[PDB]
Amino acid sequence: RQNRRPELGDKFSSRHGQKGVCGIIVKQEDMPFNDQGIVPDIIMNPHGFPSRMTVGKMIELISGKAGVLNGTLEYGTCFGGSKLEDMSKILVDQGFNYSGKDMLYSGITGECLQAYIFFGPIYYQKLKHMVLDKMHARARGPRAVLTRQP
Amino acid sequence: NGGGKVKPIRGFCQRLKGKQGRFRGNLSGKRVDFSGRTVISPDPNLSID
Amino acid sequence: KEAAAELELLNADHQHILRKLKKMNNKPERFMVFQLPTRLPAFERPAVGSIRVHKSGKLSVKIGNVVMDIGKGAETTFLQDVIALSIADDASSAELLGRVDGKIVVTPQI
Amino acid sequence: VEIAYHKCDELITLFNKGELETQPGCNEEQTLEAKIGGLLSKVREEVGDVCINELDNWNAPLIMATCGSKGSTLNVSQMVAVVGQQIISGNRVPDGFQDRSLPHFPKNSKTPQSKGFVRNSFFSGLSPPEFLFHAISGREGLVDTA
Amino acid sequence: MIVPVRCFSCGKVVGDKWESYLNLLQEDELDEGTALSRLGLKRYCCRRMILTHVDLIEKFLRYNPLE
Amino acid sequence: IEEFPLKISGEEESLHVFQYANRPRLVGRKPAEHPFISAARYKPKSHLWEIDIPLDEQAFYNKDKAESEWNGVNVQTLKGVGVENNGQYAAFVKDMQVYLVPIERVAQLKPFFKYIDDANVTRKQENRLTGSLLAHKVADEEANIELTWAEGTFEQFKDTIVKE
Amino acid sequence: LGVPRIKEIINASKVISTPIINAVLVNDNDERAARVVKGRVEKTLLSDVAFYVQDVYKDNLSFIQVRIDLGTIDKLQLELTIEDIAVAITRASKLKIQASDVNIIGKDRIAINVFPSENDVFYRMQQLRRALPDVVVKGLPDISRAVINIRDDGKRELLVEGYGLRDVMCTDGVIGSRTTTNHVLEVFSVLGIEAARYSIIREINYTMSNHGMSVDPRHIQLLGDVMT
Amino acid sequence: DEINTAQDKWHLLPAFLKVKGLVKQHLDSFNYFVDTDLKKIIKANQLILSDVDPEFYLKYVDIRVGKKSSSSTKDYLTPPHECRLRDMTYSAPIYVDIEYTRGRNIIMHKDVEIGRMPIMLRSNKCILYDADESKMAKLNECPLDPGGYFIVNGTEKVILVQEQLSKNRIIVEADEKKGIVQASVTSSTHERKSKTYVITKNGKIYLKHNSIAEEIPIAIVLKACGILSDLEIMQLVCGNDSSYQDIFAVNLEESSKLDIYTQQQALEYIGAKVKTMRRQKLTILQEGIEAIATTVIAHLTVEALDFREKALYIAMMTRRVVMAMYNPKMIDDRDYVGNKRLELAGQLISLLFEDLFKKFNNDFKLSIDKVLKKPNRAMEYDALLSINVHSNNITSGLNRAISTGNWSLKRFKMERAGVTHVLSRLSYISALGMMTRISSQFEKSRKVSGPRALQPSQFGMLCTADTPEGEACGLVKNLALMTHITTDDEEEPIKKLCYVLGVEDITLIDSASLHLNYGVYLNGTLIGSIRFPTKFVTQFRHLRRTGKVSEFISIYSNSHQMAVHIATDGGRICRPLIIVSDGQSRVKDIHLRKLLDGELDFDDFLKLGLVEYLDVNEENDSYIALYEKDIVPSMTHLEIEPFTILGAVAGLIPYPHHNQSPRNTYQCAMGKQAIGAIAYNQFKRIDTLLYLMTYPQQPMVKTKTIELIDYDKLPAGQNATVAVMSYSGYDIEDALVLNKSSIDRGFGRCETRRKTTTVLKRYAN
Amino acid sequence: MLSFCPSCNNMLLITSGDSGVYTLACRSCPYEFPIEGIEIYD
Ligand SMILES: [Zn+2]
Ligand SMILES: [Zn+2]
Repeated sequence: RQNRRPELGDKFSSRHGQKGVCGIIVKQEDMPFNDQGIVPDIIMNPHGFPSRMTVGKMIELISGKAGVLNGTLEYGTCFGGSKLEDMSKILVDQGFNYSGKDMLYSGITGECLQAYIFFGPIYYQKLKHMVLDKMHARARGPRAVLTRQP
Repeated sequence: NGGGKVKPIRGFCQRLKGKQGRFRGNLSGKRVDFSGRTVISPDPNLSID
Repeated sequence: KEAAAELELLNADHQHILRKLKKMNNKPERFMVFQLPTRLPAFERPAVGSIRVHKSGKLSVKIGNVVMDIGKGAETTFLQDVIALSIADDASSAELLGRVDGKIVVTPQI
Repeated sequence: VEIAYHKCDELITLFNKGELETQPGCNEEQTLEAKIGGLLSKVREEVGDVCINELDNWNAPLIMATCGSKGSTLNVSQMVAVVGQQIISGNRVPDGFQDRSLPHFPKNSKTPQSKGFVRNSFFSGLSPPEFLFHAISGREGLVDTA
Repeated sequence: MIVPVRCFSCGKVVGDKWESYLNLLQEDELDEGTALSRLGLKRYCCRRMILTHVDLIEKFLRYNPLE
Repeated sequence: IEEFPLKISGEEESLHVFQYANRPRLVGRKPAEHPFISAARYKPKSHLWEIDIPLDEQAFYNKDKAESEWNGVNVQTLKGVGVENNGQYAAFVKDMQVYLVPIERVAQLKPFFKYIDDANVTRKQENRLTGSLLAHKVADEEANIELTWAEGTFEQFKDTIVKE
Repeated sequence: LGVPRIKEIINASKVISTPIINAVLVNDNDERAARVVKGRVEKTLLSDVAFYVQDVYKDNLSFIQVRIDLGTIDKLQLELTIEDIAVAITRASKLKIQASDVNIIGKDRIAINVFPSENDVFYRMQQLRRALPDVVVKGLPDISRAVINIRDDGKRELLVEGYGLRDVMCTDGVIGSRTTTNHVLEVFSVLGIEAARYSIIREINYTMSNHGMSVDPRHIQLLGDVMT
Repeated sequence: DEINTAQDKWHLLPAFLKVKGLVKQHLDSFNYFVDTDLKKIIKANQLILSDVDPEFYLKYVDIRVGKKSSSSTKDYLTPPHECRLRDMTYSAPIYVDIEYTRGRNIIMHKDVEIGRMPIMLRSNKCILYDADESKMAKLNECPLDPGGYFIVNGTEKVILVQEQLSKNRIIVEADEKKGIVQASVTSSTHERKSKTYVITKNGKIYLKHNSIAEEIPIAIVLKACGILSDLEIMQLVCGNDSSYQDIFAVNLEESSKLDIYTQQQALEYIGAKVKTMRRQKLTILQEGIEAIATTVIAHLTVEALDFREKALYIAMMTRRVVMAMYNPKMIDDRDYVGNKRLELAGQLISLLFEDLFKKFNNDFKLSIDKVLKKPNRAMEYDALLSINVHSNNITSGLNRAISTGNWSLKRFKMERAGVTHVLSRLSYISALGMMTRISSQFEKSRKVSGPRALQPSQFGMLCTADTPEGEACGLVKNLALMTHITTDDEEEPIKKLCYVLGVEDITLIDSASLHLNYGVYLNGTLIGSIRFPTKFVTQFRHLRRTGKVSEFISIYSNSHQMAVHIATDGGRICRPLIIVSDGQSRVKDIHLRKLLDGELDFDDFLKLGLVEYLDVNEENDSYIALYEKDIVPSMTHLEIEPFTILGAVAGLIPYPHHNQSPRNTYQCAMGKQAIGAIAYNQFKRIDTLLYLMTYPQQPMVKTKTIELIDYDKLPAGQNATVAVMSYSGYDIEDALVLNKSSIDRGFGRCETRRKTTTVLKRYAN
Repeated sequence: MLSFCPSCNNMLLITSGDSGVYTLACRSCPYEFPIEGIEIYD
């Protein structure tokens, strides 16, 4: 056995069809925080949503932040699920924007981020294709008897 | 013999011939040395080239 | 629309079988042939039923346990001209009888 | 969308019990086929026009797709405004069944939403009949590549 | 497995309150959201792990050596 | 809501019934134009009844064909296999009542030619057996009977009368 | 227009799907001479000309007797009266039938008497009744169909499916100095070489500007070159 | 608390799945096998007898697995999980009972092992079967592993549900050139055999059957088929008027130019062109030379004794090709599921069995000859323990098949491979992911795009959300959540019943049919063409939904093509849903309180006449609505829930109706690669390469599909609090950016487990 | 001409006739034909 720390270069998914690999691993201090003090854990590139045109996830985020406040697993399902328009009501009284967006402070500078940002809980499952398996190198190795080429 | 009906008795003309065989996939397609294979990841800070 | 015309052809039959039926009231040699479900579903074999066309051209046909068993129309024979025969005591057979005119089935309703 | 339902509805309802003007499509019944395909395309694009134009300033399916890089105005039109005419093999979805597409439709329905059409945005959700359709077009593309 | 000993963002220690959480739910039947709140987690990423995190370790202790 | 009576029949030497491909209903006033002469046969198990009707010389007959090889001035050759299946019943309407009768074996009737058997007469000279062939060869072996033919109404009224 | 078209142009085989012939018309009309030449070459009209077919026997008489609608020749303008199509029958008959007398009494009649493994009168009779309402009457036998088209707004001129490019080039009432097509190989058999090449890099560049990108003419001219 | 008629139907799907399980396909077919088809196979061959010593016989009587008549379940067997560590093969022994001929006054019997059968986890005969959470402990094994996978040689494998083209059915294909091949390939028991038919040339059309030499004019055969009237052929296969008149008669010509009269010689044209009987048996060169073939050529579908059935069957087939020659379209593609019948492990392992058992008998004969060749004393000798020494070919041979995937069937001379797999455990989802996977096979070459795309008929009876890229030589699909693969039912009763309703036997029929009504096809075989088709239908369907012949035996009318079909075939896809009588459903909303109480459950609505199983054919004839909210009293049925359409894998995705489908396809191609908690027995089992995660968590938003696969008790993933922003500049396409001091706090940590087996073995020295 | 055999019920065909005239028989079962044939089809 060995316990792999999720090293740079490890495929993650959004369970929603986003299939990606981590980039720089930033420290803690960096990346936004806002008012509670929380630090977004995974931080994700926006561009993927429009060209892949998948808004399901981008609702799942709302449903998530709404869930963890009421303290209830909140449902969703094909042709059905929790009706979005009430999700707002659950947040707006508890202080978070009627849509998922919220302010954040860039960790680097420390001044307000000039545009709103949108975040909540999302379920990111980690995949096979751990890199420490898949990296490969050779100097001069064995050759097959027949062709005597690597 | 055997006689459990073993089809690919052909040993020769084909090893020289087709698909990924000798002549193409092996001699013109030679598998190489001093190499490496890895997953990628962006690096803006690094220059081009 | 399908059923309307379909179910109408029922009463169209009650007319059809009705006329040529009562035209058999005489005693020539003319035979109409039926089909009945097997197992003889009436009541028992103690040792039968009868027919009616109820008002507005129905069919009430009963056998046993006053079972309501009704079927009408038929498959259309036409080109086949059908003749009823008899086996007379093995050899010296073949007494021909009544030919055929009418044909109708019967089915337990549901 | 409703402006098209009665327009093409008028075309199909007068084709069955009467005749019409058949464009140079050689035989007929493809007349209303090219009609419905053109009309629904122009409607779908037109709703995207008021989707991109009257959309607010400073929002990402605009600043990105309207201008720079990922996606395009048709793409964001499929998100907010409407999706339309899942089109496989060049036209609407052919009959797998008899005189119908799916079990959920009556017989001899030439209306849209009966073949590979959707009136709902990805945002408003989908109905099963249009979902199964939208599970086709993108797939015929996938095999068409593979 | 076991409730983590801090969340994955804040760093407030959640290791403790999982016991007091579940106890506070079973005895003194009380709804989730209200429960965790007076249990002292206002920030939600601190909170998820209490709320989330099925506890497997029980279902893994059926299989122990002695039985 | 009235009643029209019906009652069963007995065995009464069975029954049977032909239908044949030859002669449909006439288009004219009386569509019937009944067959003739009978002169038939039977054999057990497989029945295969030879059925016979003579031919007219005025019919555009061509005695030459009959005088060519096979002699056709003889009767017309009809036969076919047959089957019984239950529930199939004849009936007749006697006055206000009606009498059903069982049928049993029903045969189609197919015209064919012993004439090509004559085509064989000049053609021939100068374990296992499980299936329909097991039935064909047996059908050939045991094939043999001369059946008379009769017509009339005797018990078909009265047997039905006495058995109600 | 797909990439498999490049497959066939590069591959340069004998037979090809949708082998269009582009042929510019003499002048610009949608009427008459417009349609006329289309009537001068389109497949065979015989069944469309066939009206109904007729067979009768009088004693020994064996008749294949049919009639025709002249008003159709008035619809689509063609050059025939009867004896044109009359001799045309025995012309094309070489596929099956044999040459003999044929006649009209008036207004579109044919007369075919046939005669002598017996019942030959009946057997040939059948095949005659069968394939006759097919065979070529007027047209160019390798051409399936033709369409008159509209160019821009002003010009309107036909394109024709078929392999000929020689006959239809020759065919009266179409200026031949400009006629254009696909399937390079058959260009190579009429104009040939330098023409075939200069076509292949026109058509490659054509089809591959529809699917997008741009390859420049530089490379294409080279492809069509080493192919030629 | 009145339950809302809108969603209350939700409570169905669990109760459906609760008793009758999620993965029941592989179970039932198995449990049907061991409990039944063994008692068939031996009932086929119960007597082996040599040629020698005219007094001998060996008479099988009963077959049993694990039950020697001591207790109900076998008194002792080896526990499966522990059997997985030793590289053993989970097995229950076979038991057979025999009759001998040995010496004067014997004819004795016993209870004997012929060998061992690798039964299937959580079958009937398994130790795990019906054991709750306690035996689970003591047997050291997972509660939530759905089972239905075998285990052999210590590895862990599955028979994969194998799709197969419809067998014993009509099909009509057209093409450029060609001339519209028709085909009917029929098989049962002996001799799986194809029969093609087509035009050769120009209205002149012929039977190609490789048993015959080359071809026959169909007019000849149909004559020899025992309809001799000739020109009534035209009236039969053609029609009355339409166009069809001419097109067929052209064919009918060339029969006249040759020969006629099946009474002797018209048959003789056939046997004249048949190949030889291979020496002996040729004795049947006759006019009955080919009378064998005319009932058994290909078709074992009819055969029998007189000809009229097969005759008119081949006729009605010949109709559909000339219908195609009239116009293209109006024909049958092979795409929509109703023309394809998948098949489970049940019939597979038998077919393999009766072969291995058959070779067991053929050779056990030849071993009982050696003893009885050379007389010694009066040769008696038990002639019974020799089954032990001459066995395994039944067992070890069977293990070879089930593990490797080479099935060599000598009896069909038909070989298939790649038919099983290592069940891949990377996740609890993959556990039932390999399970319930449809492997299509054959597919000729790849170049046809036809047997590829996703046909709209597939709605709800197969997962729409995955068709991954492991295609290659085949195709892979998945079932829906609610499917019940119909088994074999029966025939003769439904036949005589059909008559009871008043259909008329073909023998009585006019010999003018096509005009009158439609015709009633059992399994694609003509019977009655009854009067009043629709009333017949509603009557029959009314019977099925309550009284008799339930589940399958579907029925559907047809219009364009004139037919009504009663299909009894097994190995076929069916699905649940509710009948709406008049406007509303049959539920009546008080029935569900009467349900969730637990005194009612499922498979009770059939006997109450609420829900039944349709079929792709039937439902195509039927009319369905989505929501109870929208009904019109033109309707028949309403789906119980719309989200049954997404597969067990697909049900994961939250809010799938907001995506574009290729994303869900890639997702059903991913989630089975999500590392996870596997099963509760995780740490105790020892596997080849097994990942697993340190701190799994319930996905924050579930789906009513997840909770019913127990996916939240084995969650695979972390639940990560995640901005959406451009940061760094290390981001770009799909590339995430993680968080130190978070990843270090126990986010997304993995383990990995490998096994190294080293077998120690003694050498002949 | 493709017509029906009365009686014999097989087929019809035009045949080569004696003294010409072709008559019209039913091959392989006795029949003959009046000629003077009125034959009309479209
Ligand atoms: Zn926190
Ligand atoms: Zn005749």
